[PDB]
Amino acid sequence: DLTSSNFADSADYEILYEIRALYTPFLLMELHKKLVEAAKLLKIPKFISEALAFTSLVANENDKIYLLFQSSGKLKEYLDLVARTATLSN
Amino acid sequence: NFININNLYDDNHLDWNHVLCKVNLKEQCIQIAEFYKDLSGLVQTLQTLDQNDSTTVSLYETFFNEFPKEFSFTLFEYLIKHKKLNDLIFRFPQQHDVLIQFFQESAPKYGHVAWIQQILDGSYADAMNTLKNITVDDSKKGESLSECELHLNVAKLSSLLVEKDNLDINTLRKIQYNLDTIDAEKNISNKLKKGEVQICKRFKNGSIREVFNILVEELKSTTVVNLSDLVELYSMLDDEESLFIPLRLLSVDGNLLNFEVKKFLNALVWRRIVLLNASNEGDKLLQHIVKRVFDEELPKNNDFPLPSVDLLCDKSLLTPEYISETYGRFPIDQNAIREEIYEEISQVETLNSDNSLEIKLHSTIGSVAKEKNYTINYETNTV
Repeated sequence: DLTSSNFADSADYEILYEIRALYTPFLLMELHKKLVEAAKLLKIPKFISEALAFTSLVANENDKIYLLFQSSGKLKEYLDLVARTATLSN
Repeated sequence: NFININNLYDDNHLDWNHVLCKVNLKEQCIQIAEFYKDLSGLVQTLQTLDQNDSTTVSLYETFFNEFPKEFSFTLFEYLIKHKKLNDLIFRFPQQHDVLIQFFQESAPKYGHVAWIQQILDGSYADAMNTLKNITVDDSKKGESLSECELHLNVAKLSSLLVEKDNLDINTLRKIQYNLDTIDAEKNISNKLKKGEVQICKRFKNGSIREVFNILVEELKSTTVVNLSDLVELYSMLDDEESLFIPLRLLSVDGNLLNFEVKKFLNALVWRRIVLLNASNEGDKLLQHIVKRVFDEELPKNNDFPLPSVDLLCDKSLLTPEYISETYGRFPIDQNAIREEIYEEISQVETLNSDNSLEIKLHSTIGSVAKEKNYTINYETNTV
């Protein structure tokens, strides 16, 4: 639900909440798997920002991918691959 | 006792001589890699030039995170200042520093001086809930106008769709409460450029119109408000587009009042108005503004005396210690306001003879009683 002028239903909202939750961070996460299993770190295999540049590119209020995203459950899965993007320049 | 100034030179030129052991040739730099129980400067500037997640397998740190008086001084000195983000000294998070600060905040060292992950990282739950401690440091102010707007629109839009459960709606509330004090100055800056303020021809004289005139001159241009000065210019304010706006402040910001100071503010404003109503006949001036006190239902949302004879006939309510600092925050003379307030009191009592000013409060509440229950009181000064 994005507005409250149109028709919405609450029974039918919790199965937006959770169905969103199941898959939207996966698509996010497979962008971040390409960093360390396709080795494309920016738009060239050099420089490691675009994992460090993504740490508040995941954070947006224009797509609102922030508010559903777990502070330990999805954020810990996310930073461990950043930490493997960092060791391509360690 | 020149201790502090000696050991200034000492740690300065250990940190300098620990980036000078880095532009020298090396073999015995192992004797910094290994080599402490006290006196820092072995990991304070010996990896604090690059990422600290690429050096968690290095000798500098994660070997000094078990040595005491080394462990605790790295993560202390990095969380002193990172705050304000709309400045040339940090600028905004997006790169390198953001991912270090992540580490140091959910930690045995603590926030309320940094919140960089609590605006933008991913987290909503740990972020905006710990952010609640920080949005009482935006209680009636912004830091920058453009920075406050950034914290709050992120906290608003984050909290629009609650998905850390959906029941956790507290996180919307004080965030909205703080967006108003930046919105206010935007609106009012253009409005005094047009201008609409008007001034009384009775109290034009005195140092009592100077609380009013300052606020006007400040608000031509974008300026964060003070609230109590508005209650205190009341009776010196003219026009009927505004003559009833600090009745709002008694209610909703009467919460920021201490519930003892609020009484003597009320004693000041209704003692000014009773004299002002001696130059109005009909008592119509009082009648309209006591209507607005009854149609917002002021005395029944908080304690509030309605104008009546006792609240302006006693000189035991006059408190000089209060006046010397609520008008001692502007460059007017402290005696000048205090002797003016004094002579208001002795003019109430010189015309409580033949019931002159007495009947004029009696008949104001007493005629707005033909359609409401509010009627004159004086056994507590409240209905």
